[PDB]
Amino acid sequence: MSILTETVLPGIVQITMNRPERKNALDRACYQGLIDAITAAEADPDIRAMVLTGAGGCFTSGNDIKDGPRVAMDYLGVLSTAKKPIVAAVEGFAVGIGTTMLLHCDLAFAGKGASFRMPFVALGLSPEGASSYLLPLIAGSKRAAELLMLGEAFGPEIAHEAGLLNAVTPEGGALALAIEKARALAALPPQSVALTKMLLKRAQAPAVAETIATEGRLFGERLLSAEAQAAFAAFLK
Amino acid sequence: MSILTETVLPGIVQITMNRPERKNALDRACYQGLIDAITAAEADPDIRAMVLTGAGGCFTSGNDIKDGPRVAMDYLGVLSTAKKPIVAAVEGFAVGIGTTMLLHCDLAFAGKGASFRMPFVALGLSPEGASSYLLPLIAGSKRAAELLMLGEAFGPEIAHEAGLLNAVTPEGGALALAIEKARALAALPPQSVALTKMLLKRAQAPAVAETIATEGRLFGERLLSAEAQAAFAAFLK
Amino acid sequence: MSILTETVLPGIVQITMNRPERKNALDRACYQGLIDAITAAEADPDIRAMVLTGAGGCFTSGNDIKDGPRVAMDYLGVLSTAKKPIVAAVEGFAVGIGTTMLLHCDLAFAGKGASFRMPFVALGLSPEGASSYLLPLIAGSKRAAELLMLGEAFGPEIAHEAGLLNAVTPEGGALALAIEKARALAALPPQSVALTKMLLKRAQAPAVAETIATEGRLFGERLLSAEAQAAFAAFLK
Repeated sequence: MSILTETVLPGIVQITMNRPERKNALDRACYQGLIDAITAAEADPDIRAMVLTGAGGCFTSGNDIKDGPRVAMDYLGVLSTAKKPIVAAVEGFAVGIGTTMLLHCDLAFAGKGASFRMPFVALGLSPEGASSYLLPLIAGSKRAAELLMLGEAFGPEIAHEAGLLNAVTPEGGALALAIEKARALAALPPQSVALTKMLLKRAQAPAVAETIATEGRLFGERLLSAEAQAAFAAFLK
Repeated sequence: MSILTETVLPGIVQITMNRPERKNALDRACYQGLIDAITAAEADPDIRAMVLTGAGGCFTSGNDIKDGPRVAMDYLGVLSTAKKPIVAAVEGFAVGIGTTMLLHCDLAFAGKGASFRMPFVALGLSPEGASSYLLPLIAGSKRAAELLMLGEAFGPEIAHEAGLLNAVTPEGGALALAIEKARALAALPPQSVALTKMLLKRAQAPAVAETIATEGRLFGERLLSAEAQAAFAAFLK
Repeated sequence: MSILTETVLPGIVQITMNRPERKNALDRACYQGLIDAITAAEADPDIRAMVLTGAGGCFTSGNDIKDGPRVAMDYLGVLSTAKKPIVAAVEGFAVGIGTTMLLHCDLAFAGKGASFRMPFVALGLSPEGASSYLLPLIAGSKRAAELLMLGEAFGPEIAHEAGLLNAVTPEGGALALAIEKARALAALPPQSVALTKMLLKRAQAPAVAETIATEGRLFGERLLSAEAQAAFAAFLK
C-alpha cells in the first residue's frame, strides 16, 4: 500500500510511487501494487488514460535492495502489454527499472534536475526491461552502449535525445504536463486511441516479450555470479 | 488533371499537386493522376529523379472528404515501391496522407511555416501510410505516440527531429533545395543510385507492404465505426 | 606493419592506422593487420577494451585504390563480431570504410574538423559495411538516403546527429576522450560488460552478417560495371 491510486480527472487515473523516505524504492508489494493498479484501470471502462509518477520530487530509485526478479518481470510484462495510454511524469531519481519502465509508457515527461541511470553493468548484472532490444532502436546503438554498457548517469535532455522523453519541463512541472496530455488522450475516441497504440507496438511486441524473458533468465544467472557478489559488496563500501 | 507533370531539368520530373482553392486536397482522380506520373517517370529512361510538391504555398491538406481507401492504398503501394529517387518539397499544409506520404520519399524538405498533422485518431480512424510501422522506427516510439496517438499538429523543426525531413529551409525555399538535391541525384550513376536505394529499403520493404494492407483493412473497418461517424459530424460542427 | 598495437593502459589496447603519407589509406596488409590486432586482443585475457584511431590528424581515407573486396569483408566480419568493447577516435578524414567501420564500434568520438563521407554511389559502386541495413536504423531513412544515396561529405555534428558518434570533442581531442571512456569500460566487471554488449547486438546480429555478405556480392558485381569503370576514370580526371 505504498502505491497510490486516484481518479484525479474524468477518465484519468494517477498511480503514484509513494515511499519518499527510500526515494520511492520498489518493494516486492510495490510491484504487486503497480500490477493491481494497471490491471484495475485496464478493466475499468471509466478509465481512458493512466498517469504514472512518484512522490516527493522523486520518481523511483529502482528495485529495493532489501525488500527473485520474477515479480519485476511480471510488472514489466503487465506494463508492456497494457492496452490504454500510460503517461509518465518524472522528478528527481529515475534509476534502474526507474528508467527502463519509461520504455513501455506511451508518453514520458521529466523536469529539469531529473537524474536517470541504468547501473546494472556496474553491479555485475545485465540489462532488463527489454532495454537491450528497445534502447538501440530508439536511441541508436552508440547511445545505447554509453547508457547500458557504461551505465552513465544522465539528465532529462539526454533522456529526450535518447528517445526516453517526449519533453523536458522545468523542475516540478512534469506532472502538470503529463496530466494535460492525458486529458487530451482521454478526450479522444478511445477505441481509435487503443487501435493506434496497438498498431504502433505491433512490430515490436513479440520481440519485447521474448527479450523480457531472455533478459530475466540472464539477470537471474548474473545475480549468482561472483562479479555481482563482489560489486554489491563494493557498493556497500 | 489537377496533377501537373513537367520535365523541369534534364533527368528530373516535377509532379505538382495543383488545387489551391481546396489546399491541394486529393480527389480520387488526383490519386490516379499521381499513380500515372510516378509510373510514367519510372518507365521513362530519360528520367533519373522526381520532385513532388504542391502549388500555392501548400503541399496537401490530404484526402478530399467529398471527392473506399483502396485507391489511396494503391498510390502508397506505388509510391513505396518506386525504384527511382523521389524528393519532396513542402510548403504550408501537409496533413493526413500529406504527412505520411513523406515516409516513402527518399528526401524531403519543408519551409518555415509548414504545418504537419496526422489527425486520424481525432476522426475516430486509424493510422495509414505504413506510419504505424515506420514512424516508431524513424522517430522513436515516444514521438510516434504524440504524433499518431494524440494527433498533434507540428512544424518543420519537429518534422526534422522526427525523421520526416532532411532539412528546413526558409519559407518558400523548399522547392529550390529539393530541385538542387534532385539535380545532384540525377548527375550520379543511375544504376548505382537505384541499387543503393533498393538496399536501403531492403529490410523494411515486406513489412511496409504488409502494414499498408493491414492498416487499410482496419481503416476500412474504422470508417464504419460509430466513433468515426460521430467525430466527422463533430468535425462539421 | 602499418597497424600499430600497444597496451597503453591496464586492460586497454590501442590500434593505430599509421600511414600519414597516404592519409592512413588501408592496404590489403592493413586489413590483415587490423584482423590480427582485434583477434589477439579478443583472445588476450589481459585486455578489456580496444581503442581504434589513426595517426597524424587523420582517421582513414578508406580503401587504398592501388594496394577483391573479400578481405575488407573479413575485417568487417571480424569487427562486427568482436566480444569486447571497441572505442573509436576520429580526427580528419574518415572516408568510405573509414565511416562504415564506425557502425561496428561500440563508442565513437571525433574532433571538430573531422570529415566523413561514403562516396560509393559517386564511384558507381554500392553500400558496404552493413551500412545499407544499419544506417537507416540509427539515422532514420531520410538521413541514410542523403549520406548513402547522394554520398554527401559531412562533419562530426551531423555524424553525431546520424548516430555515428557519441560526442564531438574539439580538434585533436577525440583520442583523449576515447581513452577516458575505455578506462571506465575497463574498470567495470568484464563478463557483465560482454554480456550487455552481446544482448545490445542480439537482434541486429544475423541481419548484419547476411547484409555484409549480400553487400559484398553486389559490390563485387559493381566493381565490374561500366559505370564504376567510367566513374573511376572520371575520378582520376
